[PDB]
Amino acid sequence: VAQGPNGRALAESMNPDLLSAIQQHISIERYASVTYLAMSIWCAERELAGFYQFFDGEAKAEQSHAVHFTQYLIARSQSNDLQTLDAPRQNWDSLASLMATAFQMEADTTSSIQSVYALAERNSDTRTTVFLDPLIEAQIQSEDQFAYLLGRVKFANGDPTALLVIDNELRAGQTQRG
Amino acid sequence: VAQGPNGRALAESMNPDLLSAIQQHISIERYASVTYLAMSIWCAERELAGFYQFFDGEAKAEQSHAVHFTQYLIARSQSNDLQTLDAPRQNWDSLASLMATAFQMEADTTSSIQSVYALAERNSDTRTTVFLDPLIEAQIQSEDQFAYLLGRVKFANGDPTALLVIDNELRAGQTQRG
Amino acid sequence: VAQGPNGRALAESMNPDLLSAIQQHISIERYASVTYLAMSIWCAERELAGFYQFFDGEAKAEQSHAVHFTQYLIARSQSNDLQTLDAPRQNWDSLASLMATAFQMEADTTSSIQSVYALAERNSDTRTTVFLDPLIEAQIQSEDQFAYLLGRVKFANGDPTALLVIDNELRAGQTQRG
Amino acid sequence: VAQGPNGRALAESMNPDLLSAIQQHISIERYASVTYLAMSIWCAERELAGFYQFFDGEAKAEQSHAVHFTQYLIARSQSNDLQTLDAPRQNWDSLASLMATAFQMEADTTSSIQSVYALAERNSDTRTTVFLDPLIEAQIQSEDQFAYLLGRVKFANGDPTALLVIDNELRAGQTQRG
Ligand SMILES: [Cl-]
Ligand SMILES: [Cl-]
Ligand SMILES: [Cl-]
Ligand SMILES: [Cl-]
Ligand code: NA
Ligand code: NA
Ligand code: NA
Ligand code: NA
Ligand code: NA
Ligand code: NA
Ligand code: NA
Ligand code: NA
Repeated sequence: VAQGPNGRALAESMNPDLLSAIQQHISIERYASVTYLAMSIWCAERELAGFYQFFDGEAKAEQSHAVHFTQYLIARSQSNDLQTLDAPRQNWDSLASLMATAFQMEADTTSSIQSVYALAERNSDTRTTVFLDPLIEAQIQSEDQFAYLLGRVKFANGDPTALLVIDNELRAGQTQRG
Repeated sequence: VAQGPNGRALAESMNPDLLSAIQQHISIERYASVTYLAMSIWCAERELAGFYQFFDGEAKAEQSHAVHFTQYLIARSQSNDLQTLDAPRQNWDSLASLMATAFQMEADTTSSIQSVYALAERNSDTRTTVFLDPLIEAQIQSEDQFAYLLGRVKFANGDPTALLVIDNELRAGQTQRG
Repeated sequence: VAQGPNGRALAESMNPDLLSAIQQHISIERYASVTYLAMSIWCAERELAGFYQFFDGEAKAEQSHAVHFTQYLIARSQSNDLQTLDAPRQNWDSLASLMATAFQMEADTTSSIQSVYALAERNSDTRTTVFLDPLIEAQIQSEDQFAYLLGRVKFANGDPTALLVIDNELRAGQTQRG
Repeated sequence: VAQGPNGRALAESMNPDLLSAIQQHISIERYASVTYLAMSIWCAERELAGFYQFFDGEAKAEQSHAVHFTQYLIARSQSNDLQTLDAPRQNWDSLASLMATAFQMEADTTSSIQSVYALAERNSDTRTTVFLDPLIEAQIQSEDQFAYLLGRVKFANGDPTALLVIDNELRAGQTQRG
């Protein structure tokens, strides 16, 4: 029985390029987390309490997603490498602009997973593609959700009354098409 | 065992300037109470039932805060001096104007507590600073709440539909960012 | 009514040096969070499942403490500034060494709060000292807890059997003197 | 409607090399089952009751996994071919040695699934890759579990006291990092 790079018994070696890609993806999700925190703060500063609560929950969820990846590296007997985290964007001219950045961030998170997925396919790492499959499924749902929230905010067309209605929807947990 | 100015056994004498400041602060909170009553009446006159219910509750709460201070003077064996109460402001041109006065009143209530706090610090009255600490904490929460209500009303920008939505939030007890 | 730097109604202006200190302290707690995450990973890599679970919970708690501070700045109508986050330490020669770093991190977190506290005292910001008081209380409890865990691990003197016993204590939630 | 090799209606023909690989994999899991039975006996002979209970359960689980594969061949209208089963290994010099064989067996079971998976990919048999995906996921979890048990036993470094503690963990069902 061989020992893996993190010292645990090694079921199968992992290509170092794939390992680097997973460590980088963990940073992408940690950065999404602090971005959603920044977005929750921006909404709280404008009394958009429902949007604040929504993004506060998204920040915690994104952090949990990042930790899920750290656990996979542990399970594969690979080293983790927690990286420097850039400061998030913190200023937006409107809720519609913020929601566009949020949608883009979710899509970019999926693109990162897709990049890791293609690398695992090139390396015939079926543990990793299997591990990623449900995370891609979750990303489909999150993209659908964030397209819904962005589209609904854009429909409001900057009207405060409509944005207050949507804010209350979010406070109630009405955050998807259902 | 010495007797305090109100006749009870005296644990520690209080500086007369600090006593005067506490008696004056009791008047500040009694005045906030009747101001919130006046604000509840103004809202009821315009069918803003949720704002009316909110300010009716705030008036009762502010009175309770004033009585809490009268109990502290009793506990310190100091005399109370319930003072003449000015008539409140009763006319506003808009809900946004009323909410600005409400926020100012809360901030001014905190400033009064801060004034008493600094006097107790100068007199090394640690009973009084300890007594005031949780009241300052409550003031932080109330300032955050009234900034939320004022900011949300200003976001409405005088639109009746948005103000009706916010009114219903208040009727439901949705009065903070949460 | 004046508007604060984050745009909300302003109850009382805050000294920019104190604001900078609070923003820096938020970074200190975010850094403690990712450090505890790194520590949980190190323990998981060595099958110390109870220590892994403990530090995983501490990472989430420290993040919550950081967000509590962001909410205070919102309440004071001050801007948040979420900063770049350094990479955590990730390598230790022993559990005793890791636990010493953990204790040091908790003590350093308290020192940061103490620094902010003294600045607020110099600026007579009683809202901020009142806000910090319960956080200092929590820090006392955490220092007592981490001295307990470090002391118990040092008592084990590197014996695997004793460290396995302590690991199981932590898995069961037995993490304090009680 | 065509009839498959086992006589049932045939949804889609299967490549004979892939069929042979699945039949061989069923033997691999049946062999893992009797190996875990042998391991449970070895532990019972040394009064390691928790390890005995653990491996007794693993033997039954591995058999269930093998039968799950026989059901898939039935569903694909393919013939099963239950093969001669070699005698398991039955002697180990230590618990650490046994646990290393156990980890190796789990990793080798995954390698067999990976071999079948690559053959299905080469034959564009998407039913089979979909069928195998959750089994690979389970293998990730089992490899993580057996690395945990092996690593914890190695940490004990042959000390009876530590091995008795771990034995009791296993009796209680504490068999993973959690
Ligand atoms: Cl907008
Ligand atoms: Cl208005
Ligand atoms: Cl140690
Ligand atoms: Cl051994
Ligand atoms: Na990387
Ligand atoms: Na795939
Ligand atoms: Na007076
Ligand atoms: Na004090
Ligand atoms: Na700073
Ligand atoms: Na103080
Ligand atoms: Na075969
Ligand atoms: Na596939």
